[PDB]
Amino acid sequence: KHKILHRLLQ
Amino acid sequence: KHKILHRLLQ
Amino acid sequence: MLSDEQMQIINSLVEAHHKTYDDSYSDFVRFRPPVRRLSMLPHLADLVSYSIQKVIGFAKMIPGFRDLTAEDQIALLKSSAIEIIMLRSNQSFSLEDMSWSCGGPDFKYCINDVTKAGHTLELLEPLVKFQVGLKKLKLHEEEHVLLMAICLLSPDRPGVQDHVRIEALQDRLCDVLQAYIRIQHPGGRLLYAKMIQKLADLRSLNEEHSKQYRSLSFQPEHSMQLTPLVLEVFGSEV
Amino acid sequence: MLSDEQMQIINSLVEAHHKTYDDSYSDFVRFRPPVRRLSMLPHLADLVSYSIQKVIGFAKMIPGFRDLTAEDQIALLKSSAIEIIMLRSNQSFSLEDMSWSCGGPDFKYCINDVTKAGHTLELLEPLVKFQVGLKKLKLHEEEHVLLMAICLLSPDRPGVQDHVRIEALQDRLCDVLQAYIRIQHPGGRLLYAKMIQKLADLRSLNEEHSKQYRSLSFQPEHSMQLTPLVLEVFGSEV
Ligand SMILES: C=C1/C(=C\C=C2/CCC[C@]3(C)[C@@H](C(CCCC(C)(C)O)CCCC(C)(C)O)CC[C@@H]23)C[C@@H](O)C[C@@H]1O
Ligand SMILES: C=C1/C(=C\C=C2/CCC[C@]3(C)[C@@H](C(CCCC(C)(C)O)CCCC(C)(C)O)CC[C@@H]23)C[C@@H](O)C[C@@H]1O
Repeated sequence: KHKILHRLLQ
Repeated sequence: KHKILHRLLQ
Repeated sequence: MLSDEQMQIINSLVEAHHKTYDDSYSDFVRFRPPVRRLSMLPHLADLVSYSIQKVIGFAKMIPGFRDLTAEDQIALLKSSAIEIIMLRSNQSFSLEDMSWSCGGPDFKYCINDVTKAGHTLELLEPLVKFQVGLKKLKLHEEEHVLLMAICLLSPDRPGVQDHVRIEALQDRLCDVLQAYIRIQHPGGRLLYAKMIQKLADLRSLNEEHSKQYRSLSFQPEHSMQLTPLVLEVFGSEV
Repeated sequence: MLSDEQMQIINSLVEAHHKTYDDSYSDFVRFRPPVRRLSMLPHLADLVSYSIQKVIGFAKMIPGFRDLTAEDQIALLKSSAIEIIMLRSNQSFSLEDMSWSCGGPDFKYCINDVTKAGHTLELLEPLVKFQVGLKKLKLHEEEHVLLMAICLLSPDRPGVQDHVRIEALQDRLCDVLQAYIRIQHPGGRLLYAKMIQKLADLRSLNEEHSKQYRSLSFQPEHSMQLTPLVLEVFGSEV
């Protein structure tokens, strides 16, 4: 998972 | 999944 | 005239609705406030999430539904939720200003607002059309609550198992609705057929939402604005 | 006296902080409103979720962090997020009334409130103790921002890979902090050691939160109140 974090990390 | 729904359905 | 069992169904549905629908919309102040990149998303996501919980509450009280397998219950909710949302929302809809009036400026929802929640005008149009048409049917509270339960018990839903028992329950409900309009609704020879029609218009609206939502859903910067319940009900995890 | 590279680090951190921390707390009105079964949960969940995004923003600007593997970045964030939250929150903490003062009555957070978000007094106590002690160190903005970056780059975090490079980056930061206090902070011979101490107190607070959160997290009626970002950062999916 970690879709959100990956996105927020650009 | 569907943990929430299962709970809301009592 | 109606029977005792049918009349006991009307009571249960009407009571369930009253118990899960507030005409004063006082709970809306607990949602993340509206803001006119999808600035309405946070607020509408909360409005929808709140409503699911309410549809669940109403559903649990539909005679026969409680006895279905947990899976079928879930299956019916997942596929009809948005449709039930649109149906009950008609109560707040106003032909006067073509909007869902739930409060002052803040809780009055214009077609424009749903756009700031990731929805185009092209598909926002049929919703208004559906709302307007449905409003014009001046349904009695007993017919509005029946139609919602009919919708919910549509055997034609992806994921359903005992579709024969769902089919049967829905038919019992369809009976009460036809009888009721016959006996109690002066001037409604076409009403029934008109109402059944609405169920099909909902199907399209449903399919349309599914696409819009899927897009939104896949962009993490957006799905992070949604709530766990929404993500679950509209999610596609088998 | 400091060098050019070290001084360029101070600037970057101070700027990153200013860019991710509002002393007026004006965004708090966009959160679901507070309510004094875990009535504060909805609001605090939003406060925490908002803060993660801010810690991410600050992190992205820590010299050296951007060059770490996406995985290590994620690994450091997941395990330190709550600690960074507690550190930055000190700015809003008040020894005067033992609370985080962010607004009128609504945004003033008492120990009591965190309880209505599923947290006992037993563990809420050490947090206040940590807040009070840390406040008493009258840190300069340059030391407060350094300590946060130190904390974030702790090589001792479950899930980390290149712990040697994390270890090195953290040491470079620890240098600037020691030098800075030496040159620029009149009267701080013990300060450094005191600050390093705080990092260990955070570890406990962290572990404690993990337990509390796990419990909350496992009850669906509660996790449904949290946000996708919180569920993700504090979630345990490898
Ligand atoms: C909820 C209720 C109310 C209004 C309904 C609305 C107005 C805002 C936008 C909604 C919620 C429509 C949206 C769904 C948006 C959700 C999401 C997750 C952002 O994809 C439309 C999608 C349908 C079309 C066909 C337009 O694409 C469906 C019904 C519309 C208020 C009150 O009556 C309670 C009721 O209970
Ligand atoms: C956020 C910020 C602020 C305050 C911090 C608070 C007050 C409310 C409760 C918090 C958020 C503590 C909570 C975590 C609650 C979250 C959850 C998901 C419900 O488990 C405590 C857990 C720690 C102990 C040890 C008490 O169990 C940690 C820091 C506390 C305001 C502003 O300074 C920005 C800052 O950025």
